[PDB]
Amino acid sequence: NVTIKTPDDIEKMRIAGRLAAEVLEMIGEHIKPGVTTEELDRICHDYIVNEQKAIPAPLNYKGFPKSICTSINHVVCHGIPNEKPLKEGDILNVDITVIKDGYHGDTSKMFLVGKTPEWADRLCQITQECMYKGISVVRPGAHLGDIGEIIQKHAEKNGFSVVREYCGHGIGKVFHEEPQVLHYGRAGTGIELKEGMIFTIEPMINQGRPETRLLGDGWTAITKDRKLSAQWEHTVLVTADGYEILTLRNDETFPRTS
Amino acid sequence: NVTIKTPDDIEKMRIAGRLAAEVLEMIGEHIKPGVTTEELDRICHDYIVNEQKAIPAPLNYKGFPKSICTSINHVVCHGIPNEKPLKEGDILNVDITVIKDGYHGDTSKMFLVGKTPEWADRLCQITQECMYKGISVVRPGAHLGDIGEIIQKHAEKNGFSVVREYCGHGIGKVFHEEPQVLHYGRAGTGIELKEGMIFTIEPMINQGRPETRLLGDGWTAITKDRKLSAQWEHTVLVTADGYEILTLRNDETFPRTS
Amino acid sequence: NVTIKTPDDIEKMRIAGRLAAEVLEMIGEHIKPGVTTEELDRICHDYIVNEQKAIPAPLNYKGFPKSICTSINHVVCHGIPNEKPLKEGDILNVDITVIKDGYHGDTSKMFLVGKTPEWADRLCQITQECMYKGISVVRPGAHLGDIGEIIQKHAEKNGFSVVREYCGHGIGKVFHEEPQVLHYGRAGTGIELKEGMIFTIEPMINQGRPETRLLGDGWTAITKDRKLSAQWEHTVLVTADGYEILTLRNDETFPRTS
Amino acid sequence: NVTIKTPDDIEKMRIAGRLAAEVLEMIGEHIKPGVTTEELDRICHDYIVNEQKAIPAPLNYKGFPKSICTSINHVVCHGIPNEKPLKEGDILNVDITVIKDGYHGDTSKMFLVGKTPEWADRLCQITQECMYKGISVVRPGAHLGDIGEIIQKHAEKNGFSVVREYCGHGIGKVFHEEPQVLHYGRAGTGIELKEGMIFTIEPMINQGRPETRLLGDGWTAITKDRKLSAQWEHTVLVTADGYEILTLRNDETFPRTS
Ligand SMILES: [Mn+2]
Ligand SMILES: [Mn+2]
Ligand SMILES: [Mn+2]
Ligand SMILES: [Mn+2]
Ligand SMILES: [Mn+2]
Ligand SMILES: [Mn+2]
Ligand SMILES: [Mn+2]
Ligand SMILES: [Mn+2]
Ligand SMILES: [Mn+2]
Ligand SMILES: [Mn+2]
Ligand SMILES: [Mn+2]
Ligand SMILES: [Mn+2]
Ligand SMILES: [Mn+2]
Ligand SMILES: [Mn+2]
Repeated sequence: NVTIKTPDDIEKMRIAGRLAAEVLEMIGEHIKPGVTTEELDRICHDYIVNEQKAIPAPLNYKGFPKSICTSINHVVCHGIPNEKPLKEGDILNVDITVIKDGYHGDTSKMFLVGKTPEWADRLCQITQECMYKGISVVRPGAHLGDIGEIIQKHAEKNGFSVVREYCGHGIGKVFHEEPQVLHYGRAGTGIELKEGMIFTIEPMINQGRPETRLLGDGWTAITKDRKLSAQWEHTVLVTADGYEILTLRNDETFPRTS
Repeated sequence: NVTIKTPDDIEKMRIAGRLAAEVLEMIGEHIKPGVTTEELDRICHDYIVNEQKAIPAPLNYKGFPKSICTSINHVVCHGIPNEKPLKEGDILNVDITVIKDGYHGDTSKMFLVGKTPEWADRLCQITQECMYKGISVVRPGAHLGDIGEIIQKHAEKNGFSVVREYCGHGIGKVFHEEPQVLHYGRAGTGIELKEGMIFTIEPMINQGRPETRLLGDGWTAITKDRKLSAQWEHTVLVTADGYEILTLRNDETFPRTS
Repeated sequence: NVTIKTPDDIEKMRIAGRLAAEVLEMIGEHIKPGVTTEELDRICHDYIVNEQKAIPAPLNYKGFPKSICTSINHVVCHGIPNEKPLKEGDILNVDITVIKDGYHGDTSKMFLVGKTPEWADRLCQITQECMYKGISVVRPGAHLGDIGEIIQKHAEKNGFSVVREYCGHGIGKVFHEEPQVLHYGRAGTGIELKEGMIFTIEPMINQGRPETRLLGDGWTAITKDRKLSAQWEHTVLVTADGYEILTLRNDETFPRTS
Repeated sequence: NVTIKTPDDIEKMRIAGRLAAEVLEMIGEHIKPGVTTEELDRICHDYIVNEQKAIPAPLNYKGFPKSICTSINHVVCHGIPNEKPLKEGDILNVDITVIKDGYHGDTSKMFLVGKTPEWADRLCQITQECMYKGISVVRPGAHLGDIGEIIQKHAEKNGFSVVREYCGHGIGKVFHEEPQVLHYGRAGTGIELKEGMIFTIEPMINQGRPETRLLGDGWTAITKDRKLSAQWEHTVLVTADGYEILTLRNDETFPRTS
């Protein structure tokens, strides 16, 4: 079973989505060479807890030890904030999930630290475009495989591959619910969407091969071939006749709704 | 098979669309109780031929006897201008198509004649929204049934029904061409939209039931239940990033392109 | 693969279906206690061949020796018209298929012969209802298992069983093509329905248990428990919108389309 | 406008009328269950051509492919003789027109094939009575309407209906001339009868509703409700005193003249 949110649920999911988005709008100005990922963690934690009157969902979730994930360069996802400083040339994913009165909002973005290689800007830009294209096919009657196909085409046309062993997910009063949202596949397949469903689209897109590999800490996934990997995430509501992005930021120019 | 207009074709279509739009903006000022529909036909005729240096496409088209269509209240489409005066409380569709140097521009709008009942107003408002929604899903890679579903869902959800046996149409150097644009249907179905296609979105939406009957004159369609019917129409080009409304008027707030 | 009928095909399937419906409307007036099924076969054959200028598809089809099927009481399907007279109390299915210019129309109905017992009437009523419900979910993007599921649940919730080893079928210029249309199963399974597909929905529903067995003659299927079995069949087109019952009789009050 | 026949025309119309009568007197012997309408056709053709030295007027007349019309049961008129055997219980109309030296005689009667139901014998009788009453109001100064009214009043008192789409006709050296003789209407309407006019009275009376439909062959008209229809016809001269029935048979008791 996949849950269908009620209009009061939906109203609380917007509040949580907007706060998650705000963490990312806030954090931007602290992102520069020499800031450590655990300093970023601490800043986002304090903001969420003290200013938004909310809770960071990753903290202690299945043992995860921090409030945010910070994934740099060849790391695909789930990087643990630590004492390493950011370096000129790094690309950085900051993945935020906020819980507000029980409702979750989940989003992430890429940051380019200083002078980055040019393959890297474009990897980040195309990955963001993939997410947006997945979002744009969302409507009642669409199938989950439409999201995957349109993401996969756009990645592969640009010489990149789609990560297969991590995916998006339903979200609500629970952080991870059904369905699993694959970022590759075949249009018209998988389950059919319905108004009131909420789920994330969070493609991870690699510069080389798609395979990944888990590090010692059991969290941090990296690209097997050690090339770069980028991710962007939004929380998406299926509306009556399209989509609403619950986690849209004010820097973004993509439409909040269809 | 569906033509693909060239850059020069498109510019000529842009000119024809603007001209068709200007007929509607011009005629608005002559619409009031007491004026006859044949008088409005005359005024549109002379504006088209003598001022625009264009041709009224409907005139003698498969025997049609006038230069415009004028549909009042329960008449669904293709009403024939005549000696009957417009009455306080009527709703009037004026449907225009202009040929300029061989290129067609097709558009219609509703006019409220003097003081109108609120159920009439609501009909005209929902039909316009249906049309705008239909236009908003237009981009390369959309399908035709996306237009049909969004229109039908919006109408039916608000208590109205969609006319089934009349539809929009490809348009260019010919008045009526492939494809048929159904105002009902299921998204993802039908042909796939490509840049440079041009067709009309022209939903006819009824107050009660969808059924129509053709009167003796072989032209004038009415609602079978004799309840009200409204229509709005625009000529639409698929662009690289979405849509351009070639028949947009000055009095509209809905945007020209994506 | 499943054939998609062109619009011309469809117009010809509409003709064939009206003709098949008309046989059923005609033959109703000859059904009463005392008349043999042979005589009804003869009357149906004559009407089809001499008045409709059409052909009865069952005649000689895989050896079948008559023009219509006549299935009485515990007979589930494919009964052979014979010299036995109908008796008061009987329920009778007449299953017609007409070929008009190569195109097929397939439909059946239950007749109550004279005074029938109440449980026989209830069986016939629930079978018709099941057929209508099966038809009601037909539209583009539906799945074949949706038809099955809704028939099965209505039958079973009302105390009856669904016959499993006979099913509906694609039909057009051939009598029996893909897909197989099972009258039991699960929503969302099976092939997706598309505009232009045509197939029968013809559930056989039993008073008691679902199992059948085939008599010596190679054709006549009966209930294993010798209780009553009913069937109703229509030919159904998938339209842009939903469904169109090509075999609708003017005695029916269920809507021709959705 | 209508022609007046000369005394000499008249004497040649008597000859043709008598010969048409004699075809009907001859053919009764051969009417029994199992004989085909085409054999009756063939027998009539040969008698007319070889024994009467005349011509069967229906042959190749506007494409009609036989020498006589044979209408059975729910066939209203213009049945084409074919391979189908007459069946006991059938009512048959045999309609004859003989051309003798350029002059036409046109008449038909009902036959009962073997044992026949009571309702049917009665339709045939009442229809005969309607014709005779129709004949009985014929004199100079009578109006055509008189003929229609009195046939219609008798039909309707008996629960039967008059066919409106076919009618009697002037007849002479041409098969069909002015006027149209309607078998329904209001007394004192229509043109005024004058001595020397010759026309047919040929009422088709249906057991149920009046409406007809045409079978695919473009000739064979049946009752739309499929109920019985009967017809009888004579060719009638207007005289000094009243009427003369040119096609009276020797088995008939009604007076030849007024
Ligand atoms: Mn996340
Ligand atoms: Mn997530
Ligand atoms: Mn990375
Ligand atoms: Mn109207
Ligand atoms: Mn128009
Ligand atoms: Mn496509
Ligand atoms: Mn148009
Ligand atoms: Mn069948
Ligand atoms: Mn599906
Ligand atoms: Mn069948
Ligand atoms: Mn049975
Ligand atoms: Mn008859
Ligand atoms: Mn005749
Ligand atoms: Mn005649």
